[PDB]
Amino acid sequence: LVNVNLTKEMKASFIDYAMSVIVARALPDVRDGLKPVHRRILYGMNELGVTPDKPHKKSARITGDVMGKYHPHGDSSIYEAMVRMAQWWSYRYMLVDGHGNFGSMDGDSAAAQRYTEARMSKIALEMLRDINKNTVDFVDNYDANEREPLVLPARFPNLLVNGATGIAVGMATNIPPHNLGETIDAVKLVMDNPEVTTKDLMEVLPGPDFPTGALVMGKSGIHKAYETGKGSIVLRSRTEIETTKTGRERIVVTEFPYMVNKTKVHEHIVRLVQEKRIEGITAVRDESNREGVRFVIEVKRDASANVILNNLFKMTQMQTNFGFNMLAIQNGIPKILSLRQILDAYIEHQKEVVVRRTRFDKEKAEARAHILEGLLIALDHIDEVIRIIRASETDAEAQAELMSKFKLSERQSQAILDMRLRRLTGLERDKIQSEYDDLLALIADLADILAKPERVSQIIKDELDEVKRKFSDKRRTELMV
Amino acid sequence: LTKEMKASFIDYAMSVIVARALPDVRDGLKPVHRRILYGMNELGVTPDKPHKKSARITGDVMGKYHPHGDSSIYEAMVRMAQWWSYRYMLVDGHGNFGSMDGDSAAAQRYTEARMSKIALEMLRDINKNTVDFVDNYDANEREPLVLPARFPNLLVNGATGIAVGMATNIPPHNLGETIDAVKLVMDNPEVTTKDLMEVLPGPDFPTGALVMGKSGIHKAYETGKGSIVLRSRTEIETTKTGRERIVVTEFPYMVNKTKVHEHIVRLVQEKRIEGITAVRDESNREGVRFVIEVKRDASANVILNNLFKMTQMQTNFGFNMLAIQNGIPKILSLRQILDAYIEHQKEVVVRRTRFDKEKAEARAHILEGLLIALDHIDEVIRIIRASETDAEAQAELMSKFKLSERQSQAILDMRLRRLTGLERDKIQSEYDDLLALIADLADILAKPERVSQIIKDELDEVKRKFSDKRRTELMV
Repeated sequence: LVNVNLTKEMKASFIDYAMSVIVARALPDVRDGLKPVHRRILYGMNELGVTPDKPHKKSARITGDVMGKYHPHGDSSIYEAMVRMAQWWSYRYMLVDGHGNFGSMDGDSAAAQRYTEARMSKIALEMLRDINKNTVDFVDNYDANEREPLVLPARFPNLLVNGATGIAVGMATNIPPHNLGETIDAVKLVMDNPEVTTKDLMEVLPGPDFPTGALVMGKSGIHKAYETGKGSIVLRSRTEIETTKTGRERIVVTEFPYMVNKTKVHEHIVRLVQEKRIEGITAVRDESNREGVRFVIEVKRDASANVILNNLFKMTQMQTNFGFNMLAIQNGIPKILSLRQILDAYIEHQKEVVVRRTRFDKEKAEARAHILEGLLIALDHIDEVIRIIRASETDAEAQAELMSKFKLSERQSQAILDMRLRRLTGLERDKIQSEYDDLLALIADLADILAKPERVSQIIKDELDEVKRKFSDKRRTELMV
Repeated sequence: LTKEMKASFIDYAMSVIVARALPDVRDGLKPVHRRILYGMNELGVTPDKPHKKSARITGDVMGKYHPHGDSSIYEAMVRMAQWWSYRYMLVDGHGNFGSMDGDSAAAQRYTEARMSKIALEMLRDINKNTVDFVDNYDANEREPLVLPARFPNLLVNGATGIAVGMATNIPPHNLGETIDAVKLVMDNPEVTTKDLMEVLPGPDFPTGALVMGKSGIHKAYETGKGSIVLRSRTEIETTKTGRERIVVTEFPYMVNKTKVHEHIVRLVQEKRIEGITAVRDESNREGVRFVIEVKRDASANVILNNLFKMTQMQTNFGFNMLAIQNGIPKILSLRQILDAYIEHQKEVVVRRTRFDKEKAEARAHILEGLLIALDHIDEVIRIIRASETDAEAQAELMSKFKLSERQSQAILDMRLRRLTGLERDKIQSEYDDLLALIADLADILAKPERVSQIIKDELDEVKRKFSDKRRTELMV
């Protein structure tokens, strides 16, 4: 069978086994927290240029395209994450704009692979634009040729606020979600104020949010989990007693906390009927739910319906003991972070992002500056260089005489030599001079941004406010003590 | 639990390593490339017909197996078209493939290829039950895990692995030198490493370099570990105005000219020797003309040693030289490649002999029935006239003479054209011919050296057909 005798290669293959199973499935990353397959989806959708501006497209074709541009990995988790980042209700924020059959929230994952027709959302335009941006190393695949980026850089801790699902690999962890607006607020307060305290930002930060809209009670678990990320908290559904025209009372729920089925709990209600461990209950009904979710339990008189609500949030699954585990990974090794340290690593990432983008733009401007330096030096002593080309013979003689007379490089001399008559009007000569000084002003501006670091902070805050303007984030949940 | 996690670790690590790391000792052929050649043989279309321009081949490949990308399968196609990287030859093709330049041929199906000349005799004897098979995951077609060989391509094309635990460098060699090594180990089970130095003067390249060391080569062929020098060719000639002109044709392996030239431009332009503005490195479609001209008041050899310190015109090329067989990796030396290929060809030839005995003795049993039929005929005819059923006729023939069911029914398969006497003598003649060939194969099976003689026969076949010299000029 095995007959493998060398324990050393067993240990080495076992370390690669463990770390590769880590790297494969979902991890608390530095910059996106995502699966690498998510990164694959995003980078393929970007570099194919499939915008939401353009119309919809059959997406299983795109799935096979990305699968063929990448490794021959299995289709299952691919199509799973394809659905998951198109599910509007599960992830708090919108990524993939599907068009087909999914199942709403009640245990029917419709998997119509033929009908896989979709687009994306407009938030990847805020997520990543690294076309020219020297940011991230690449790994090569098909006989080691074609790029794949290591990480997903951004200007945005959105995926902090999204939430994570990486549990069964080694030890368990997740990321519970918040909303974005007060996140922007507390972040900018740390930006302009690098020496703030936790609880004063808890004054800025409400509870961990949920897309359905949850009733939150208690803050001791909030105190523990904003610090150390461990503990379960209690969650209740928006549930009311309503009187009829007859005086009969009605238990009316609006939503539920996270990871709840209507139908499994409904079967559990029918159990509780036939289990004969709860009384009073008459009608278990649910209709018209697509204009708005409306599930109604209706109970006879002389029953103490609020005590029955107490019995619901004691024994039924309507009560939620929602636990946290945010056990981080920063450059491979597992860690654990406070809410400050997350944003700190975000800050220094934005530092490196804007610095490297500015240096790429710097080298753009420097190269074009050397171009226009050569142009203006050609404009200096024109007829002498006319005599030069009327005299000399070769590339070597021309470059030697131009370097002796004007101290320029070879490419500069040849770009001089590539000047035609139709770029010899004094109009375009002074337009060269004008755009030359424009780029000089841009170089000086970027050097001034290199002088002081806080301009980066200010521009980040500006475009955070732009995103919060285009993406107003009202609340949906409710916190109590 | 954790033992089952260790089992998953072991089995999945074996899956990844046997998938995309080093291939078997028995072939030296990675299973991607193995299935490329197997499906291209099972295209059936000869290289004589003009080689095709289609992704239909690779579509049947991906129907045979689902990878994590068929673009990687096309990368395997193209890397086996890299004659400048992997030696002679595995692709009869026409399309864009570039050179060792930094070339990106995005035209995937637009290239042409089909079977190659070495592949033809390289993968015969499929019709002789030589190699075992396994079923795919698709439960519809089969595939072989190993291949039959007509040379150890282990030595012909090297290895450039990846570090799943560690990568592996294996250098290429020469055709006829490998043939002479096979003949040497065949004639003597008592060879030495100096014998290997004789029949292999050194590993070679499709491009050429210089390997100055000797004991590194010695430790390479003995220990399996060591690094060598790969050096560019240097030619010092005289400019008409007095400049020590340097001509370069050879290079270290896996070294593009482009980025090396760019770093040479950088090293010039970092407050060093700047008067060498002479880099005439072009016209490389006839060969390699990598020519610089050293400036005046400067010797060429100092700049040569400085670019050797730049590790691109002289490079410490290491070797890991590992292998996979019997599910285990192995540190390599010779008499391992050698004896493995020998006993593999022994397996192939002897199993071919057994299959040919199967066909020959089946046909001999047929012609037994034929001649015993053609002995006495008309009495059989008249007793058939005393019957009305082929089952009755079969029982009649079993009463008449000793036959098989197949023999009886084949004797029933006789029209009136079968009723002559000259064809009796013809069947008897081929019957004695077939008995003589069966006795020949039995005597060959009672001969160990005859197998080696058949190996010599196929070696002389491919030696009359092809040979190659040491293009890689190596001084030590």
